[PDB]
Amino acid sequence: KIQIQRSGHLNLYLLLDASQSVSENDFLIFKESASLMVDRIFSFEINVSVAIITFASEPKVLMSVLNDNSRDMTEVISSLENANYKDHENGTGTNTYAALNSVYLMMNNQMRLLGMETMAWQEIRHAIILLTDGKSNMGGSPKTAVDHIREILNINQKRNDYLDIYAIGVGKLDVDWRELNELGSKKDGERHAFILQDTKALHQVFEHMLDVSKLTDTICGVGNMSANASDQERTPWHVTIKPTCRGALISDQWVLTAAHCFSLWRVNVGDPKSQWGKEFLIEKAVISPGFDVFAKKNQGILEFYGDDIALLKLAQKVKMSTHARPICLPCTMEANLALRRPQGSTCRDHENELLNKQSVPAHFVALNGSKLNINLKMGVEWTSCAEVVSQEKTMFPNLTDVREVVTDQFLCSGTQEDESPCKGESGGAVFLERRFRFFQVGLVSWGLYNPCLNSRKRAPRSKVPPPRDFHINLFRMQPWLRQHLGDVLNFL
Ligand SMILES: *[C@@H]1O[C@H](CO)[C@@H](O[C@@H]2O[C@H](CO)[C@@H](O)[C@H](O)[C@H]2NC(C)=O)[C@H](O[C@@H]2O[C@H](CO)[C@@H](O)[C@H](O)[C@H]2NC(C)=O)[C@H]1NC(C)=O
Ligand SMILES: *[C@@H]1O[C@H](CO)[C@@H](O[C@@H]2O[C@H](CO)[C@@H](O[C@@H]3O[C@H](CO)[C@@H](O)[C@H](O)[C@H]3NC(C)=O)[C@H](O)[C@H]2NC(C)=O)[C@H](O)[C@H]1NC(C)=O
Ligand SMILES: *[C@@H]1O[C@H](CO)[C@@H](O)[C@H](O)[C@H]1NC(C)=O
Ligand SMILES: *[C@@H]1O[C@H](CO)[C@@H](O)[C@H](O)[C@H]1NC(C)=O
Repeated sequence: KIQIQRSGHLNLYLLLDASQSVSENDFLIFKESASLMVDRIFSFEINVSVAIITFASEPKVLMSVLNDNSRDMTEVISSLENANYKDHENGTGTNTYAALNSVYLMMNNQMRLLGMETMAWQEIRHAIILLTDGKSNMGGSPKTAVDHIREILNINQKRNDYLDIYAIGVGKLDVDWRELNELGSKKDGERHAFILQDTKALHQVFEHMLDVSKLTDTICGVGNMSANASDQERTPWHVTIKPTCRGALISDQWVLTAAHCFSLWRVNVGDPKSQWGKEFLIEKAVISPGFDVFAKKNQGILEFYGDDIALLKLAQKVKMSTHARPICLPCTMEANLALRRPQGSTCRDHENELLNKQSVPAHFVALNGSKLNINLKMGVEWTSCAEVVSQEKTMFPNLTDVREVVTDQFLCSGTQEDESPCKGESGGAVFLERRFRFFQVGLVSWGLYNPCLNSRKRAPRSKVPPPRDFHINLFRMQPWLRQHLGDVLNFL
């Protein structure tokens, strides 16, 4: 596997077959796949260098781990996007040996400049990925280059982890499966050779080529994008609150949730040992003191969710893992770096960054742990989304203005095909995904139809009022968030 961890350095070598057996179209699906792996590899904030080599009769180095810019993702993506298939128009053979001996020489060059004795050289782990139909036809057996590489890297039983070779045939084209399989590493328990139909199938496979198990620092908003990973792996900030409500780990001790959900309190966090999770006690609970559901009741608004926000300090720290991680909060320095945004960004800038469109795809997690889909409505579409509460005359018998219930404190979704949260889904993250990282923009507070009242009913199209969903917007809650968390999290 390609290991995602804080110790050491990762050199990733991306080898793109531009031989005569591949069209400029095959070649573009290689570039598209390599691009994705780069963006995914740069999502974890680890020390990584990317080499980019296209190859046919001979190898062409577009980017080298010896160059500083190989640690810079913009330089990498651009070195990659300036790859022309036609640069190999004069030697269209498939010389796999020479492509790998190209990586061998880069490694020899690097060891030379660093010194084979230094930790600079020796802590580097190396992953080669060839994107090819695998039909070598010149240059000799690539095994000669793989063995030179195993030798310079002093790969022994104790150093198996320092080298992975992948051979991946991605797209329409006819693939030699024996060449691929003979290319990739031979490690017990894992595959290094794949035949995949598009870049979407690469996305999923790439998730399982990564080993993130020893990534246990507090990095926020990191998750599993595999359809085959568990629900918790996909959303590890997600916690269960038994006062049922949901919540989100925002740190290694603190959990964000809804006030309306509230010694006997339990919080179930993710745990890699069990789908069952792990139970924690609360040490301290901070409930916004503006929250009071019946505050407008005597005046005809029978439930009011203004300031529906609460924080839980767990009684012990969570150990971070594939199953327990904070989500990123906007307006923190950590969110800033995950978004790759300029350093002096403001909270207004994060809001613009994350919620710029009039309809923003977002998610909340189901009772069963499934990730469900919503579209957050912004600007003039926020008004129309929110308007429908005038249909709801039992809860809101005396509503003069929409804003007496749906204030500026709420996000709005639940229109058209959106899912709608259920009652026990309250307090959980309303989140989104951007550059493979996860940001909490709101928390489930209330709405007009409860689908669960595993199984969700869809409202009848004739039901009044229609489903509609209102989430406490975290960009509206910064004073209170800062007041309780200024020493817990690093606010812009
Ligand atoms: C129906 O809702 C409206 C809108 O909030 C209420 O009237 C508002 O009340 C506030 C004071 O609480 C006042 O400053 C506003 O001018 C007024 N808005 C408008 C546009 O009318 C109603 O509140 C009740 O009605 C009278 C008439 O305003 C108030 O004097 C009174 O405080 C209040 N009634 C009581 C004793 O609760 C509200 N109607 C009902 C039946 O609650
Ligand atoms: C998305 O989730 C996948 C499903 O969990 C992850 O793939 C899992 O990765 C684990 C760590 O690499 C493997 O763990 C085991 O750990 C030991 C280490 O010493 C190995 O030897 C074991 O052989 C290995 N497991 C066993 C007992 O077979 C999991 O096997 C592996 N599972 C699958 C289905 O591939 C992905 O890493 C994850 N992706 C991301 C990006 O987080
Ligand atoms: C291939 O050969 C011709 C003739 O020598 C040359 O003009 C052309 O630019 C070459 N193409 C590449 C990619 O070098
Ligand atoms: C969880 O619920 C979703 C949405 O209702 C559903 O489609 C999914 O299959 C459910 N999962 C299980 C475990 O059946």
